[PDB]
Amino acid sequence: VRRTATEMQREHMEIQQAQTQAQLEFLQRKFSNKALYSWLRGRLASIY
Amino acid sequence: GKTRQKMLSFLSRITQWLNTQNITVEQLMLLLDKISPAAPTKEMQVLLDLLRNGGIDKTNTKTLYTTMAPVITAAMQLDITESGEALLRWLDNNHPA
Amino acid sequence: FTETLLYRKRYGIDTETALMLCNAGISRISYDGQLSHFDRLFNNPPLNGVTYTLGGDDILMEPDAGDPRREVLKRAFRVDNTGLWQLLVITNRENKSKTIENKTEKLRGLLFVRLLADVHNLTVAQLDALLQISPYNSMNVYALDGKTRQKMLSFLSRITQWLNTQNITVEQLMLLLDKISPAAPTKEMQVLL
Amino acid sequence: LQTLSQGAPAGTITELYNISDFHNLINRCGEQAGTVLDALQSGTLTVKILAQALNLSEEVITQALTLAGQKPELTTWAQLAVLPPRLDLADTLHITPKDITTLLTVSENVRPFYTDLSALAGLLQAGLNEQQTKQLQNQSEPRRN
Amino acid sequence: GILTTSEARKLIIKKGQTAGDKEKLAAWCQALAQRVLVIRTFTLSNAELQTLSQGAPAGTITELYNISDFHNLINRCGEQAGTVLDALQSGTLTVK
Amino acid sequence: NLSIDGQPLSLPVFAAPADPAALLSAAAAASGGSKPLPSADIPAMRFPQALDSARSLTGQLMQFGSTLLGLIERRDAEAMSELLQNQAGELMLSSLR
Amino acid sequence: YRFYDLTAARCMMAEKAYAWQTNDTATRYIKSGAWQSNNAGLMAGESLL
Repeated sequence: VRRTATEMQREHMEIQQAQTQAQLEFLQRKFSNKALYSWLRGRLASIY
Repeated sequence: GKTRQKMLSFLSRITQWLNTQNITVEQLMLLLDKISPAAPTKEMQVLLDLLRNGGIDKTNTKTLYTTMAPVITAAMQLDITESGEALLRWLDNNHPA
Repeated sequence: FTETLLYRKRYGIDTETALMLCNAGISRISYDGQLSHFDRLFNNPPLNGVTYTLGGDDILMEPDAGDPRREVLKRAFRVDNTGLWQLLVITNRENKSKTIENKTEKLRGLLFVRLLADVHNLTVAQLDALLQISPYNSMNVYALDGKTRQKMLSFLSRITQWLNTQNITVEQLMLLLDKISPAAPTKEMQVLL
Repeated sequence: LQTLSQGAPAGTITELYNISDFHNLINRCGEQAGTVLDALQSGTLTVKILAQALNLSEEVITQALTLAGQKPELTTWAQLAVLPPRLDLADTLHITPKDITTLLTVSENVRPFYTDLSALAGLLQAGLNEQQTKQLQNQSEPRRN
Repeated sequence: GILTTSEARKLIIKKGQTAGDKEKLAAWCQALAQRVLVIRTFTLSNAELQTLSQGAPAGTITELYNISDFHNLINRCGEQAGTVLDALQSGTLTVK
Repeated sequence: NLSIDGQPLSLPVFAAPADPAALLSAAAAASGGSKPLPSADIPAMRFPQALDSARSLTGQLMQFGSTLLGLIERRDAEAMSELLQNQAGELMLSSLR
Repeated sequence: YRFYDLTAARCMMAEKAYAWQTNDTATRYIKSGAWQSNNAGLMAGESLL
């Protein structure tokens, strides 16, 4: 019983891994990411 | 007997150096690749359109760097505009042919 | 025989279930001194003390009807009142009859259709939806030769393993593949327009 | 709220029962409840779209509609409050909602016929497990002996 | 039977929308929502979408197999998938 | 190679398990060409007034751009706030299980 | 998006008024690249002004 509880702990850990990858993927695909503000920052620094 | 000796010493040194610097062999390959160019990308055409437009980059040196610097440091995702200013200097002082 | 070994190798089944997947009839005859597959399927125990014989002429599958032979079928194929009609739909979608006959081959066909869902870890509504996406829309279990059944089982195993790897269920795939058949637009539609 | 805003009676207990049943049904609808209440505010709520929302079969909701018969004309929310007790009772007994008017007519009869009594007995035994029907045989055979 | 978006623009600017050809536009939006669901059920990016936007067949199972295999390959590409789909949109994708 | 109880005298055939695979998703920079300039025509206002008339609308578009970046940023925060709650619910199911 | 097309033609009217009142049609000031589809046209009015 304790081994089939720790296998469920492993499955819980794998679904936390999948959720962390979904969060990273959301921060990369989104529009207001690092790249948008990077281009806007450099472009406004030039204009300024 | 001698150049094999030196070769094994070279491989041991580079392997221990890559383990201490926490970087793999493939990243070192990308550090040392000869370019052998091809057609530019669409992001390249964005970059060339953005430098081509905007203010004309000044013909005086040390002003060329500080005018070209913010778009280059945007295009490389570097931290500071002065870091991207000195990057053009470091590729200008020395670079492969 | 080699399909029986393969269908036992994957899915980890008993060999008689693999034979029932391999288009074999239900045996009335007791094998190695136990309850036969017909009797352990239907008469273990006999429902209300009624030994389910194959008397004939009277089984009706449409749910709003009263018949005592329907209940041993619902117990035997482990399915509810709508699902038994759904099995009769999956057996032949070109045959639109409501009744069946009480022969031993009709029970074999229904048992085959039930094991198609029970083996692949589907419910029978999921199998009904999953054979509409299939090239096996029009199928007959009583013209089912050895080759197209083989290919059908390979199709169902492939789509089931694909849905387990892609982390998406059967109902989401249904919504991916639904023909529209439109109706009146919503109020959010009128906002959009 | 806006479904209930156009004339839901509230002010006694047997009306809060109906409001709670309606709230239970719309929570079972879930993410697709918006088009259900949009169809109910219009005159276009059918059994097909509501079976699509509840993720139940169309041949189940049209059976629970026959109980307290309003059967094809789902135009008001008060006919939707009838559904969750019928669906819960057809869940806890693994039977269809058509399979329960026989329960209410035989199990409330004072002289039930033997054929209706057996046609309900095998009916309730059909939905059992294999372990459960073995336990039921172990309970039933000493009584008949 | 689903409208071209130019035909949808021609329909959506009319004098009066009839009893007909307004559930046609509703079926168009239902097909749009079905393709949105195709996009979200594989979690495909912008670049994978715009590669598939110029004529990826979807509408039967053996085409969703191909879309899932393409999504698997571009996930294996990973961070460098942008130049892969940029080369594929051009005529310069090589094996190297 | 068994003993008298049928127990194996050999050590069992070991098998070290596979390492868990690192997840990796496609990441692409957004691509987009610039928009060409609209055509020209001489106005009715002289330059000190037409310049002010253009400056008004360019300041208004600055206001629109700031408002639009605020709305994009705020939508993009709310979508993550809803994503975290969907993940917390489907993680709470596993914890209860 | 449809306001950028409004204000860019105003910038062009300003440039044509400048080119008419001082006869300098060779020079140009309102140049391209004000819209950038990577930014969805964000910070166009900054460059125009």
